[PDB]
Amino acid sequence: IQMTQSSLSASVGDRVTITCRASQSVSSAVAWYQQKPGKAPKLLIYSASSLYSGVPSRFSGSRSGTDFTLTISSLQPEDFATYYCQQYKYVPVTFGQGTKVEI
Amino acid sequence: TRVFKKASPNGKLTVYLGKRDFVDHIDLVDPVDGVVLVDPEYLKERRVYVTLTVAFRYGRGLTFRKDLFVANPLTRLQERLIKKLGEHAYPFTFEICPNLPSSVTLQPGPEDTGKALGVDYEVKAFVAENLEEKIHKRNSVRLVIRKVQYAPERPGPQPTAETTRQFLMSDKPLHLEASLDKEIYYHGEPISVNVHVTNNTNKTVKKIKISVRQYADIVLFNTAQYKVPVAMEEADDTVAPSSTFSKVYTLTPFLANNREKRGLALDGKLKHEDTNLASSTLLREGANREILGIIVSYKVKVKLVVSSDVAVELPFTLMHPKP
Amino acid sequence: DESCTTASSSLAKD
Amino acid sequence: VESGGGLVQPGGSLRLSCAASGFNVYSSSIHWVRQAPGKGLEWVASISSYYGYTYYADSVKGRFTISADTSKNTAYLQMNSLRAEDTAVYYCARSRQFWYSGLDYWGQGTLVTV
Amino acid sequence: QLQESGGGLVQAGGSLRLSCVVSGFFFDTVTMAWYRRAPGKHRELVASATAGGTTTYADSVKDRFTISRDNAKNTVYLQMNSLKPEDTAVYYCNTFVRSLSWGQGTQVTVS
Amino acid sequence: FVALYDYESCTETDLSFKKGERLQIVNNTEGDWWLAHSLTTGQTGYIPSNYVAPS
Repeated sequence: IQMTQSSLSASVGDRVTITCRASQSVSSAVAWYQQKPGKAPKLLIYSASSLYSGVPSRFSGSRSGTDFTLTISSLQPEDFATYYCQQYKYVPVTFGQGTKVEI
Repeated sequence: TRVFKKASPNGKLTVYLGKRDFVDHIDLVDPVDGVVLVDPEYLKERRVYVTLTVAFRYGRGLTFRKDLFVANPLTRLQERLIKKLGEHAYPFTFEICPNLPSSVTLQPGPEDTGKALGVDYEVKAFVAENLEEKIHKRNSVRLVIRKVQYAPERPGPQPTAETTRQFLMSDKPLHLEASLDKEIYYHGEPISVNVHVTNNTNKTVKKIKISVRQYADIVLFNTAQYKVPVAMEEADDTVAPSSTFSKVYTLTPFLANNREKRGLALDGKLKHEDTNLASSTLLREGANREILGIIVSYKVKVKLVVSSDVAVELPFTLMHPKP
Repeated sequence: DESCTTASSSLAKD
Repeated sequence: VESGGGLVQPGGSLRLSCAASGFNVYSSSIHWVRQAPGKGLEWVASISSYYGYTYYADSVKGRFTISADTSKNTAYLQMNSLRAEDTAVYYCARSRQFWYSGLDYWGQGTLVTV
Repeated sequence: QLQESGGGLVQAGGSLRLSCVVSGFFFDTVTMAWYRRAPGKHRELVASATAGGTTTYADSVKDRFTISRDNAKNTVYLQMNSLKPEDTAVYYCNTFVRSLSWGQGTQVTVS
Repeated sequence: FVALYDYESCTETDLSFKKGERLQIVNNTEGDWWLAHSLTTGQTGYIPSNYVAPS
């Protein structure tokens, strides 16, 4: 089992899209983690576009079969970290490569 | 949104279901809704029958079951499913009366290999010219669902109990007061049993035994009330006559040390998977105990031992929070 | 014949 | 908060010590994680105190042996026989362990390079 | 598992022929259907071929489509002749009951 | 004629009983679920098959 998700533009006030395509019938059991450089992970989404209690409505998720999408509804200078897409259905829990944000 | 789906080995049938976890509210239970997609070739002979059955399995077929029968009010899910599929998506819908029990499976013994021992919910669909011509299983579909409950949002008062008893020859009774920090404890959360004891009797506590005892009964079977220890803890704290003690023990029921137990009720399994300890059972009416089902309740037992023995028991709620 | 494996399918959000 | 390991010749064993207060070691599921500099996060080990199972990435099955103390709320990643490819930052996790595997709690990550 | 053939860029005024190959036991006495998926929407049902060889259509168009079903070679044929811009979609194949593992489809694009 | 268990139903057409005896039927059913009448209870409705015992 493996999942594939590199560099986004940092133009403020925009809506960006990142895809993390699976390779199996993962059944949407996907959570997106995010950690600022030097700190431990902080999850934002789990399952299908379920935002974390500690983040605004700015973040969002999506789903299409075995294709997943995270989308920032409006870029604000709060977040320019790396996003890690993780599945939890198979005992070898796996992560995506992760993408940073730099214009 | 995603909708569950199962196929048939013949290739002439398909069953859809919105969810396999039907939340059981106190007054109304969620309806089972879906559409069966069938091949017109064998449909030309006879229409499709859909069966919802609830079965309880014990022993090592030995099974008592209720079979609701429907032979082929449209909710939004039904309308969406038919709109997507088309002409042959003949709808069906069952209504679950609240008195029916929830999904609970027992701990399988290492000496035996069975699928499960407990309540299960099933949805079936087949084609046959007559109701008795059940010859080919290859023409059917068998999908398993569950009914579950969640903890109420209004906790009760702080569970507290006490016993003042003079041990044999004694002057004034020993006062043991145990107070849990709430009534609704989530699964695995510590049970901070606040323990206070004072004494004037010549006796003294040598060991303090604190445990969580899971209580479960089989309503179908006569005189079937099973209790097994869970997370037993034996501390050696002592309180000599004329003292005063106070401590906050953090007990926690768990599965690792109790996996070898027999009959330890767990949450309902779909496949041959592993699940947590069983949740408690809710009901709002003065319901007569239904024939099928397993009622699960948890109590904390705090015991004192001296050179005689005394103990009090405190009940609490052990359920998952409402998502 | 043996049984099939429960899968899943997609319906519209609306 | 975590006290790492090091001050050893290469190839020498260590033992991590990660702490994160508040949670219960049983109800939470303690997961462990590694990220090599210039390499993405990859799972390494995980222990479910409530269940009693422990899972390792197949690379480090026979080299690592995880253990957590129930009464101390601490995780340890005992790396019996490392190599030079195990120099990385390691984060311990305390995840909801009921029909969910999100690692929605974390401690500090400490380098294991000497 | 099933696999499909055909698919590719087409221009209005022509025709395109599509076919599938089905493994297992899901072909001989079972009607075989085809489906099309609009971009971002759910799949639409196209046509059919029954066990006896005759056709029945769930299509809302029901114009200029030929379905050929092979009981021997393990294949099913669907034909497109009346190309319209609405045909611009990804076409898939499966049983009417969609029993087989819904796998990769084929893409047709016009104009 | 005889019921061995406790059964209650939330449907208007389904009878509910507490181990009833001597429920009226002219003979066995014509489908899967059975019909029954209780003199002491006084409602007529369908009951499931698995819960009828002989005279």
